[PDB]
Amino acid sequence: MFIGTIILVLSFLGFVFNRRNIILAFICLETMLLGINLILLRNSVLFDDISGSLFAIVIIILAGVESAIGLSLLVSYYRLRGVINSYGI
Amino acid sequence: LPLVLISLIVLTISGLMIYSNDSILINKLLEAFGNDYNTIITQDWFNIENTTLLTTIGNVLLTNNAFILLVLAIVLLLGIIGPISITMKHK
Amino acid sequence: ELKPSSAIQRGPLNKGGWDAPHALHNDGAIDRYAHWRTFYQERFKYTRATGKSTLIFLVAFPALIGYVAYQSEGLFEFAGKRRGESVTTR
Amino acid sequence: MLILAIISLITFVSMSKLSDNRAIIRLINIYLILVLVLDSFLYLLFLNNQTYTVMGELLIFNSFTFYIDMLIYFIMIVISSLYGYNLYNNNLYKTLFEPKKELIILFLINILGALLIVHSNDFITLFVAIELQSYSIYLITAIYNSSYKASKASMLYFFMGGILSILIAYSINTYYSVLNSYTLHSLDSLIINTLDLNLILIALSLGLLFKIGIAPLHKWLISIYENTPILITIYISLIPKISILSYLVLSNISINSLVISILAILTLLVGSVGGLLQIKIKRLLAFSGLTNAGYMMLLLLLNNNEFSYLYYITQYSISHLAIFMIIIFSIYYINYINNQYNPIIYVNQLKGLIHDNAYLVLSMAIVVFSFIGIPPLLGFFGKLNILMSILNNGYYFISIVLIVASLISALYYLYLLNVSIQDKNNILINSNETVSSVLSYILSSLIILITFGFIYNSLIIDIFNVYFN
Amino acid sequence: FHPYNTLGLATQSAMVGLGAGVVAAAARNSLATGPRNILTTFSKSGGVVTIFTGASIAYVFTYCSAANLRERKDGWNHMWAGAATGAVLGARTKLVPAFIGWTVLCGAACGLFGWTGARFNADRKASLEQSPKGFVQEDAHQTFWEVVHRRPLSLTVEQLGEGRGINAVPIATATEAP
Amino acid sequence: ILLSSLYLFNRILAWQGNVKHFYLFASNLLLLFIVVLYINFNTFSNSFQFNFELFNSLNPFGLSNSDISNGLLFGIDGLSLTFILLTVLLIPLTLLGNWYNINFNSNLYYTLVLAIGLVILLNFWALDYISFYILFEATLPLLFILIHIYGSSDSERASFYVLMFTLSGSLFMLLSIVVISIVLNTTNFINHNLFVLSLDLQTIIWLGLFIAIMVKTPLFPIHVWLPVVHSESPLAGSMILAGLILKLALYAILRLLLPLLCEAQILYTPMIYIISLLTIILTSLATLRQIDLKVIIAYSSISHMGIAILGVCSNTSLGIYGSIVLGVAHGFVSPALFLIVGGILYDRYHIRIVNYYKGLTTYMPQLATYIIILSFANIGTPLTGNFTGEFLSLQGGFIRNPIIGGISCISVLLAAIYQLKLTNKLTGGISSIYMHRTNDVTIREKFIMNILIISTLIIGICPQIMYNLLYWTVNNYIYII
Ligand SMILES: CCCCCCCCCCC(CCCCCCCCCC)(CO[C@H]1O[C@@H](CO)[C@H](O[C@@H]2O[C@@H](CO)[C@H](O)[C@@H](O)[C@@H]2O)[C@@H](O)[C@@H]1O)CO[C@H]1O[C@@H](CO)[C@H](O[C@@H]2O[C@@H](CO)[C@H](O)[C@@H](O)[C@@H]2O)[C@@H](O)[C@H]1O
Ligand SMILES: CCCCC/C=C/C/C=C\CCCCCCCC(=O)O[C@H](COC(=O)CCCCCCCCCCCCCCC)COP(=O)([O-])OCC[N+](C)(C)C
Ligand SMILES: CCCCCCCCCCCCCCCCCC(=O)OC[C@H](COP(=O)(O)OCCN)OC(=O)CCCCCCCCCCCCCCCCC
Repeated sequence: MFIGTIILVLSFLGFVFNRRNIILAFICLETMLLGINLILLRNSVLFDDISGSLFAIVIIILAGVESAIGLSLLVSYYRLRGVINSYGI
Repeated sequence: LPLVLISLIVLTISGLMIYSNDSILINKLLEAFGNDYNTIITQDWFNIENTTLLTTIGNVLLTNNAFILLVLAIVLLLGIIGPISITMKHK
Repeated sequence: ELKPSSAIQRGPLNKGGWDAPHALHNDGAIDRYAHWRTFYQERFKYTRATGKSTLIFLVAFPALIGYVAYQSEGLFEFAGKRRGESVTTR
Repeated sequence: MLILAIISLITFVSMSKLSDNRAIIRLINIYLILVLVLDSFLYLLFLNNQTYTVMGELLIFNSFTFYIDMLIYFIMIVISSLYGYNLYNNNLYKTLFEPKKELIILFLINILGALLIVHSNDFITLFVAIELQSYSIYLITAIYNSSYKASKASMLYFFMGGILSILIAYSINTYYSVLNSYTLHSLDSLIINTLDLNLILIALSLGLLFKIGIAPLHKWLISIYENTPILITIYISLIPKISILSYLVLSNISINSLVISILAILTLLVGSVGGLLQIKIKRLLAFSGLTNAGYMMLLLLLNNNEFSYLYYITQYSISHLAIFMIIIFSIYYINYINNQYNPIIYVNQLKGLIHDNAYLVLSMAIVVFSFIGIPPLLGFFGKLNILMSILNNGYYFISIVLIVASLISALYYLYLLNVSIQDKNNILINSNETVSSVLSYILSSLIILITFGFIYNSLIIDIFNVYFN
Repeated sequence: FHPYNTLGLATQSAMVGLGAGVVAAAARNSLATGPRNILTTFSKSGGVVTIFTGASIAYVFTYCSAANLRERKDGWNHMWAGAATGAVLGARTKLVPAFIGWTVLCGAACGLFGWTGARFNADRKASLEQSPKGFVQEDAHQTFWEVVHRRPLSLTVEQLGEGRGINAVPIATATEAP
Repeated sequence: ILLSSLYLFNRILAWQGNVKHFYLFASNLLLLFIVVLYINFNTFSNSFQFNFELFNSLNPFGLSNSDISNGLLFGIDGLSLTFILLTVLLIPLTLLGNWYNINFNSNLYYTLVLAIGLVILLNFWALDYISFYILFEATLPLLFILIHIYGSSDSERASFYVLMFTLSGSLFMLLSIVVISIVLNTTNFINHNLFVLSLDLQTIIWLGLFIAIMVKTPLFPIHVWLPVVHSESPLAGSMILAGLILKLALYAILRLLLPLLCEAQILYTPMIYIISLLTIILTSLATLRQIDLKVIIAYSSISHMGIAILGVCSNTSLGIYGSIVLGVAHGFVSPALFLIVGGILYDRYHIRIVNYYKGLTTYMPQLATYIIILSFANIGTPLTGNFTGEFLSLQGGFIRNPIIGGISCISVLLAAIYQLKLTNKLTGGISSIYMHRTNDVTIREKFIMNILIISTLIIGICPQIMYNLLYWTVNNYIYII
């Protein structure tokens, strides 16, 4: 499924070849999840099957919690150093 | 750029091929671009209720898969307790 | 601020014993010779001579013995053999 | 019992002061023990290998999963003892080992995620459980946030585990797109013959397996293990490995996989050779974990793997706990404390441990020889069962590589004992403070299991024959 | 045994080695430190493309050539192929002891690989788990994994050969008088 | 009893503080007990006699009285009784040979030595492949610790060699034992000659067993660990390693290999003869250029083991009897030579370099006489068990292959050369300038040496005295149609 697949692949490449900042890594994670959900929802429509949409809903909730925890981790990392380097990890 | 190009081609092609069921690899890739046809949308009259996607999701999430909802409640609990644990300094 | 517990009392490690008089008068030259001979494997290198010895004893000699031992297997029987009888079986 | 403990603990800890931490942990410790001894009898349900689907076919309970759950409970009991009980009562040890307010809750939630992974019968259950365990493990890695290394490790964990979680999700959704199903139960011999699922199922296997750090994606997890506080490292290098490996063993989705064969070989080679030049204790133990992961990876290539996997994972868990406990016990005898999160860093700091505590070094010797595989220690019988399994199924080259890796990793296992039995110049005469009775008893029980467990081998096989056949 | 087509199979190997070396060069270029441009990837490759290509040619060509010449398929062909591959890889040392060491030791490791079946996973049908095992029935031929209580003496004479104690007739029976 | 005897041990330790008198007493009782067993051993029967099973599921901590055998089996026939007698003769002497020279942490040292002895003794009782393998490996960590803590200057490298080489061979033996286990679903030695595997599978299983044999014997070309390990070991380690542990390999050939893989063994015998002839000749010649006394003595054992191998693989009754007799005689004489070089000379002078030693006869005539006697015993002078073993082994080897055994007859000369070259310099010439005069041999040292010499002389004059335990054995393993 084209749009989801392209979004996932390009987001993965952006994550991997990121040499600019850490926020790009966070964004690439979020958008890879978006691409996966798009592929899933198209298949859910083509099968007329609720299982795909149920999994997509769960994916959305988990992406929210993962975002919250990832940004908490980033803030805890910031607390000791006061800055994020372009290699900040 | 070299690695980006090789990875682009390989990952895109493989992500289109994982969907096929043909034994031959070239046919696997070819099926990806194989929707030259329109789907025929037809009517029937067996659904008398006004049930939409949201209603059906609620129906399966709260009855068939209630366990998944409760585990998700635990995950949200984690999304509260964890941030507080590492962003707040007690005492 | 991170230090081992003050409660610990460490003394020296003495294995004890009676120091005997030194019955051997060590020769440094002999000791150096013995050290060179004992740890020769640490300095070995593959040259023409050492390689030739390697080829004679680890390759050639085993091959000669093996040819002999597989050619002569079952060939001889000697017990009570008489005149005119063959001592070979093949 | 676990869910109840998590709810009660959140409430109780919320109403408790930071000085109550250890007390609270002690409470939960005894609670877990009680659950293990009063609820054990439920094993009877699985007589003759009866399998139960539960929760509208979301969960699967059998004798294999029941055993894994008991093992995880036992591990949690041992590890929580290390936070609830002080090794010594002096100021330095208060500084070295103090439990955080929320750590016990994070441990219990992570254990829940692991147990749900083990029992997962549907892919939505698997993904929710995997994310529960992953998020918990990130927070556990981060909760000691005064440490620079721990915070950096938590960030690295978050990002690599997120990429691998994405790979797992994509695998599951490709499986759904091919079969309109979310359960492996829909796979039959006819379906496997008819369709090519190999790429999908191996993608799922690799997504799971890179999360416990097999080669060639081993360095990031080894870095995280090195850079966490030691009492965190004991937990985070064991529980995920057990949960993921147990799920893959029970799922049997990679039988006779060429890709898994090659990665298992690479993992054995990398784990054995890459441990050789290590000078830090935790890096050495991490490479040991990598090699033992390769051993267990071999069992994903064959059916009827349950006995050899259960034996190996049990004895390995026991040995891992024992070696970390021994390293913790040796902290009292070292000259130089490197920092408050990792009081001991270098193998050379154990030099002459025999002159300070001889029986600690005897315990170390037993554990090291078990890792090497000397009979009649448990490690020998684990390796023997694995060899029986793989040679029954024709994996000859891999059996030779297994032998070679065992011999190679013996060198870095013997490094610990070697430095530990050398001489040191200033040795201990007396000390007024004794190490804790509770933790010493736990360590001794582990040592005794490693030493004398073989006595029960035939009895164990007899029971296994009636609960797993 | 019908022959391998050494030329075509070896050309295929050439292509695959070149591709794999190109990929390794790209990865090497991305993972390194210091300034790096798009043309330096082969400049700072370390000759990795040549490693891949030369190993591919040596192994596949030698394996096919030895198999065709002996008209057999077994581990010995892989021993020869590994010997040639080790020769290629040890040429990079530029030292005769190291060249010899690579030759013999890679040849031995690949002979060990070929002897086990020349595979990393298993041949499932031939394995003990998928094979007739245990004690054979009445007078059946013994197969690889099967066990008997007595083998036929004719089989022993054929396999071991006559001599040094192996005889077609037991001694006491043959030396009985009438 | 066990409770009471443990109390006895505990109180002795509390009051004396040195465990060694108790260990000497326990080992002497063990020897007496084995002699009592020999008294009640039936010789007109080729069946295992004093059987017991351990760790059965019905009685994990007791003896098995069950109708299903799933524990570890133990029992003895005449062959195993021979080696058990050798073991219980040797153990107290290995305790007594270190009576005075171990001073720091001596309780641990004696515990390690006695444990190694007991493990070997149990190894000779094992009646199945797994019990045999377990007791086979269990000595390695004990030896590692003993050599590492109580060895000479190079003892770290030595401990690592003694662990790693033996583990290396043992793991290929383990492959073979696993294959036997899964193919036959049985592992015991009582009926394993009743199972006839296909010739191909036999040929494969043989390789693993023989790699382990090659490292443990040792044979050329994987022998180079033994001189190092012998040279750096403390005296009890050397005595056990040369007198007992090397005999486990010969026993393994008889017990584990020949009854099960008979046809493959026939097929492989010429390769064995190649390896053994290489061992004999090359190690004998390599001994001529050694400068360490203990290394020279260690190299001697390898050549004698080669002769024993040639005997035991000869497919003749004389060859197998000669191999066993040679094993026993070597177990008498080699520990005596190690006692001389690493117990008497080394405790007086703390050095092993040959250049330092010359003309010991002047101040120590008794030690010189012992050296001469043990040297001529070691090179197979008749009326010594060494001569009987070597002569019968060479007879069997010559029958098995006339050319190979005929060439093997040069070992008489080669052994004479290296041994008498050492003793000539040790006894003759003027007293060395580098060493001061010390005491001649003590009463304890003379006692040990006298025991060993009398044993080798008794079996040298009348080797037939072993036959009542071995006459079934010399027929149990030959394969003739
Ligand atoms: C201590 C040193 C360890 C190293 C030595 C191990 C070497 C293992 C080799 C031996 C062995 C495994 C035996 C395992 C036993 C336990 C394993 C031992 C421990 C393992 C650590 C592998 O045999 C392999 O040999 C290779 C050649 O070298 C072949 O290479 C390849 O060749 C080409 C492909 O066609 C390709 O071109 C290429 O892919 C390679 O070139 C392989 O295909 C072949 O499978 C033999 O097993 C097999 O034997 C055969 C007939 O014997 C059995 O079937 C028989 O059928 C009738 C006749 O057929 C008989 O009438 C019948 O009676 C019997 O039923 C089988 O059932 C099976 O059992
Ligand atoms: C009074 C309540 C106490 C119970 C608390 C148990 C806690 C488990 C904690 C840690 C795990 C340690 C190993 C568990 C033992 C396996 C039992 C079993 O036989 O395992 C079998 C399955 O064998 C296997 O797959 C292989 C297991 C591999 C074991 C490897 C270690 C062997 C050495 C252990 C020596 C035994 C020490 C005894 C000391 C006298 C499952 O047996 P089962 O599922 O029918 O349950 C048993 C009935 N039960 C619930 C009442 C207990
Ligand atoms: C850690 C290494 C691996 C450990 C695995 C193995 C551990 C074994 C532990 C040692 C215990 C074995 C020795 C005790 C068992 C023998 C007890 C016995 O009674 O033997 C039974 C046998 C028949 O007796 P029964 O059928 O009852 O009839 C009697 C009629 N009057 O009666 C007999 O025929 C007598 C049998 C004599 C056997 C001689 C045993 C010599 C050695 C004894 C102590 C060895 C201690 C070794 C310690 C180091 C660990 C190996």
